Amino acid sequence: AIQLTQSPSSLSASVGDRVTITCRASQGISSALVWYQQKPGKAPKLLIYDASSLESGVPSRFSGSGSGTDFTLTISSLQPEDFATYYCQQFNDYFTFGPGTKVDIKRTVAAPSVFIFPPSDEQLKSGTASVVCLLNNFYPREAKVQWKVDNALQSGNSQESVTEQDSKDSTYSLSSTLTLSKADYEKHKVYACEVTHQGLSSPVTKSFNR
Amino acid sequence: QVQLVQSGAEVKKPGASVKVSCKASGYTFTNHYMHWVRQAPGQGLEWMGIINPISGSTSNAQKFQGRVTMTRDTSTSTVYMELSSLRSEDTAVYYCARDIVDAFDFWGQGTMVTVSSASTKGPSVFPLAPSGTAALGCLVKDYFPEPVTVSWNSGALTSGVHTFPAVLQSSGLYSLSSVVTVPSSSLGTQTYICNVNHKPSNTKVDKKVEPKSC
Repeated sequence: AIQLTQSPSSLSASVGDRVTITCRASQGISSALVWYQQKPGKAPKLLIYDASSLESGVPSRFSGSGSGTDFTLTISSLQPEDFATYYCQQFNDYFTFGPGTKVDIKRTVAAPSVFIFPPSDEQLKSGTASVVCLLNNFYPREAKVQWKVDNALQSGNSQESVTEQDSKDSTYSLSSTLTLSKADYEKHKVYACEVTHQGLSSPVTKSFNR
Repeated sequence: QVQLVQSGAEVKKPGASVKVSCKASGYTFTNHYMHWVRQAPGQGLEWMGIINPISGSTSNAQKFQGRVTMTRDTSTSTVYMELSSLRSEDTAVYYCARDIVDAFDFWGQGTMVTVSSASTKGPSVFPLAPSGTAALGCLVKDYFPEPVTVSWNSGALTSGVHTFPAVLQSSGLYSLSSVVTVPSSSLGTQTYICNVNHKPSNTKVDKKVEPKSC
């Protein structure tokens, strides 16, 4: 089965930049490669088909080239309406899609400001404990949160959510919520969230003692 | 001036079925194959199948064999996607798309299908209490279905607010947090209230968030 991969997963760009993104197929697909643009809350929009044909109505700054296993999409000079996620697709035989490349608004690296919040007494009375870690106003988007409870790595009991890039300062924020039973929460003392990001020399920990 | 107009969002229990419609206008319906593609929230795109509008002949991804039924009605230029025996993995936006033989050139607006064992439930709102600049917030937990709205101080506080997208928990209930950063020096005197509205359950919660007293 054909798999499509895309690189980079995320690209920082500025208005006026030349942008090139790549799509690779696991075996030859031979020109049958489509590029789509997608913005939040909207359906994908067609840009290029047959790996080099620009669809009518699409601005001429977009172009595509490639064949076989390797394809590129180029934006000659990026405009504000081009910040979006871009997907490639094989237009044959399971119609499979690449995983997308998001092109976002570049700014200087900004390390997250990190905050940890214990569960409230009100919530604990009902039998569940949510511990929240906030990573505020960071850039680029890539960031990692690890939860440690009494120095033990937590797996399978947290969920993350991220905002869209802020229109005023070009940052992201992220929440990570660790969910435990009340009994499990009460069995342990040290609750730590550990954050990795380009702006941090080494992981930063925020913690509390229950 | 092609338009593909899909039916509205659906909320379903595991084991149930859903039937999504896609009405095509502005072109000759029988000139183009129609496809269905889905996209789980925050994730990529997954092809489901294809239908010939002339003959009704259809093929689908093997993952959906025996569960998906695609049909067409030429009198109304509408295609349908029925997915039976729903499970959590089926929660996604479902799109119809027009085949142009080298691409999909027009797509429907999408139909959200949420599969959950939950029923209508209003949220519990808990404080994210403030521990320069301080962060505080509200955890809006265990509601169904979407959406909730969150404001701060009845709309008077907007600067520094971040309201995160909801996440569907393994329990089938949604949760989200809303946070705000404020001056630490304001914590003793300025009241911070998160106003949460969940219209499906007629639940309105105004939660004051303050430093926890020790």
